[PDB]
Amino acid sequence: QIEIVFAAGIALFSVAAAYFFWAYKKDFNSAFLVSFITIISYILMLEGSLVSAGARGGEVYATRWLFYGLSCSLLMYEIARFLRKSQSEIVFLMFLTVIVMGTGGAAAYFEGWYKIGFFVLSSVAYVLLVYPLLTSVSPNRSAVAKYILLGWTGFPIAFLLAPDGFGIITTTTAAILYLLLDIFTKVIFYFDLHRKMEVNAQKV
Amino acid sequence: QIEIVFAAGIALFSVAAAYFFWAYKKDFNSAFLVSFITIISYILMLEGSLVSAGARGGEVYATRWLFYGLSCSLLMYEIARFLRKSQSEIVFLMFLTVIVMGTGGAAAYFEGWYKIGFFVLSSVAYVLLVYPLLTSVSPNRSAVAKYILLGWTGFPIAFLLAPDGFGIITTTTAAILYLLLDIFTKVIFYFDLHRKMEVNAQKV
Amino acid sequence: QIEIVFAAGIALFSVAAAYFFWAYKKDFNSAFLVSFITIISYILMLEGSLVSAGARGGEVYATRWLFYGLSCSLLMYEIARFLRKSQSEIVFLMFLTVIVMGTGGAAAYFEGWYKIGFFVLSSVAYVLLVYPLLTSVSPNRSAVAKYILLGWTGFPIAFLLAPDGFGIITTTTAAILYLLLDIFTKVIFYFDLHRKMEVNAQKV
Ligand SMILES: *C\C=C(C)/C=C/C=C(C)/C=C/C1=C(C)CCCC1(C)C
Ligand SMILES: *C\C=C(C)/C=C/C=C(C)/C=C/C1=C(C)CCCC1(C)C
Ligand SMILES: *C\C=C(C)/C=C/C=C(C)/C=C/C1=C(C)CCCC1(C)C
Ligand SMILES: CCCCCCCC/C=C\CCCCCCCC(=O)O
Ligand SMILES: CCCCCCCC/C=C\CCCCCCCC(=O)O
Ligand SMILES: CCCCCCCC/C=C\CCCCCCCC(=O)O
Ligand SMILES: CCCCCCCC/C=C\CCCCCCCC(=O)O
Ligand SMILES: CCCCCCCC/C=C\CCCCCCCC(=O)O
Ligand SMILES: CCCCCCCC/C=C\CCCCCCCC(=O)O
Ligand SMILES: CCCCCCCC/C=C\CCCCCCCC(=O)O
Ligand SMILES: CCCCCCCC/C=C\CCCCCCCC(=O)O
Ligand SMILES: CCCCCCCC/C=C\CCCCCCCC(=O)O
Repeated sequence: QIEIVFAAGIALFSVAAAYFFWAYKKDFNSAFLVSFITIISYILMLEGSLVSAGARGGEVYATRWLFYGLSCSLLMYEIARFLRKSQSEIVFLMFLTVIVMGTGGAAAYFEGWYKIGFFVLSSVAYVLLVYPLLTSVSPNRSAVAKYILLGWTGFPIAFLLAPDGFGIITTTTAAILYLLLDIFTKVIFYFDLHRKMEVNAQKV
Repeated sequence: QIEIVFAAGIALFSVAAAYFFWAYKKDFNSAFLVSFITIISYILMLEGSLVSAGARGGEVYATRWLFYGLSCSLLMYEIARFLRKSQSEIVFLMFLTVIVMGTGGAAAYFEGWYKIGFFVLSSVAYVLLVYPLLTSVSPNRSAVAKYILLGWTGFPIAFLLAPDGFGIITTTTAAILYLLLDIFTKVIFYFDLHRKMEVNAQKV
Repeated sequence: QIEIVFAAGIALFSVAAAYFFWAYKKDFNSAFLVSFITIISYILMLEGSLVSAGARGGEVYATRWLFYGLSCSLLMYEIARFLRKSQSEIVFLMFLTVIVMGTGGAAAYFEGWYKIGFFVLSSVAYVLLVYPLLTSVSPNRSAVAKYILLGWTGFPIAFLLAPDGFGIITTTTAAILYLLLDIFTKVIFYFDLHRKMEVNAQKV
């Protein structure tokens, strides 16, 4: 069952990486790297060796969150640059991004008060991560808010519902939802904003 | 017993991270990041899944040294910048710092000639790490020597005594000593030097 | 048997790191770092805890490929700078380098269609990695082609033959071949090019 979801993820991001490589300039291509890393992550989840038991008889694939530490750092780089954050602020927000994903994987893997403790830690770093973005004085703020509020913030809600958290929804339901969020935050994100982000980076 | 030490560490660095975030400029805040990472590390040590047997019936929490690879890289960044090292020298010293901590975790985890071999490797990198700092022509050298000599260099001595090394002192004694060294090198360090380091970074 | 090969590797790169540290400028010394990391990697392979079964009754030491993610990123930095790639292109190629090694370790460790899938992924990233180098308009291109074609590209061929891939050659034969390739790409590389690369970096 869930194998079909993972294979869908492998196929979609293989096509996405191929399109992003050929369609964009042969230089630093973050859209290609984000998609290529996501393929690696979906193959490892499909292989099935790093599953763990989750809430209410579900399963957890905690390497998903560890891989987001890399792929979402690339996305935060693009987002913060698009909002013309300073260099030292871009670095800071990339660090918070790694911290959010790393503690989130820990929250998914561990149990009891440790799940709760890690989830809280991750949530604090996350609030500190998105406050400077959502209150940015950049005119690009609105174009960026929709991915932060709908996509990025969709993940902790999904997590709480999934076997990663309380286990209200099944492992396959969570995985489909994670894949939709992945497509929105990693593929649509670039279809939508690639042109504006590219023009912006050339002016700074 | 040792749970009380780890919980003390979680509480102290939670308070420290909160103070450093609010008291300092809302930009790249290394003092906040160093403390936040240390919380993560103490929670993982408290959870207890990554303990291993150490010398003389003691225990080893080798993930402490792996986490120092990240948090101490941030500290070395501040220290080398404070001494006005060049950019390429700052990078070099951050690499040596990761190497020291990474091989140190290996030394703590493994046994026999491998403990000795990794300890030596870590000690060589460490000598190369601190020689340019202790012989710096910067007038900030003295302000920096005390953390290097008393705090940073306290760790390999503690390690040799602890179950990580020969096991002369118990796991709880080592942990208390590691926590004191942590407080000195990560919290007092900033109480002491934050102002001078901040003024210095604004001039370069 | 294979212990002798690993100990040869530890000894050679210990001597190489010592020569590179003393002979070159006391600044960012990538030749020293590459060799020092390779020592760490050979000691871990000698210790023997992270072996896995490979093809035709052979063994796989997959941490070799994970460590190349770090040491080869340093080499790609030098190579791309020597070819006067832009900064954003240098970063891109270092990312591809980590991806090649990381998926390569996965390919070595896993089995069946997962070995094949990861090997292909690694091979695609690798083609994208070396195409901008082999078609560079730099006059340094030829001096660089020989390490890419003979050394870097030697590894996937060796991998396919080794127990990492089809298991046509024994684990000890593969290890000797990996060590020769290591010496060529990490030690001869600098004996050959250190002067030209150093003079080049001073002009950019
Ligand atoms: C795949 C792409 C993205 C942008 C994924 C982003 C994921 C998050 C923002 C997840 C955040 C979490 C929080 C805030 C707290 C619990 C654990 C999570 C990792 C799900
Ligand atoms: C938590 C903050 C700091 C600054 C910790 C620093 C740790 C060291 C300098 C440890 C060094 C080691 C050496 C030199 C050799 C044996 C293994 C150790 C990691 C303890
Ligand atoms: C130790 C130094 C170097 C430069 C090692 C380089 C290794 C490679 C270029 C290996 C590439 C691989 C490919 C392309 C595909 C299968 C897995 C490998 C990692 C062997
Ligand atoms: C050509 C431009 C770059 C294209 C981007 C990446 C393209 C993806 C290529 C190959 C993907 C291999 C997929 C692995 C299949 C795994 C199946 C399995 O393990 O069961
Ligand atoms: C615990 C989580 C594990 C994953 C680790 C991820 C760490 C990688 C972090 C950041 C990668 C650096 C991205 C730099 C983009 C710069 C682009 C440019 O300069 O053009
Ligand atoms: C920057 C701070 C990074 C913090 C990293 C936190 C480490 C994450 C903790 C646990 C995730 C490991 C996933 C386990 C894989 C499944 C294992 C199994 O098969 O039982
Ligand atoms: C508000 C500014 C930022 C504050 C810095 C971080 C504050 C720490 C917040 C929550 C810490 C959660 C502690 C986890 C408890 C673990 C207990 C257990 O696992 O038994
Ligand atoms: C094996 C050890 C595992 C831990 C890995 C740690 C690697 C992280 C290293 C360095 C982080 C980069 C810090 C950059 C600070 C720059 C600050 C600024 O530019 O304002
Ligand atoms: C930059 C070079 C970095 C080198 C990294 C060296 C790897 C460190 C080796 C071992 C540390 C792993 C800690 C083991 C956790 C406990 C496992 C257990 O529960 O038995
Ligand atoms: C002095 C300049 C720097 C020199 C570079 C590094 C020199 C290497 C030094 C010590 C290497 C220790 C080798 C470890 C032996 C392992 C043997 C074993 O584990 O069986
Ligand atoms: C999965 C593979 C694990 C290994 C991770 C390796 C990641 C490290 C990557 C790059 C290190 C950065 C090198 C920077 C060199 C800059 C030199 C300079 O500025 O003078
Ligand atoms: C940048 C993308 C990086 C991707 C990282 C891929 C993770 C590599 C996967 C597996 C390698 C782990 C090696 C296992 C050690 C031997 C374990 C054993 O003793 O059974």
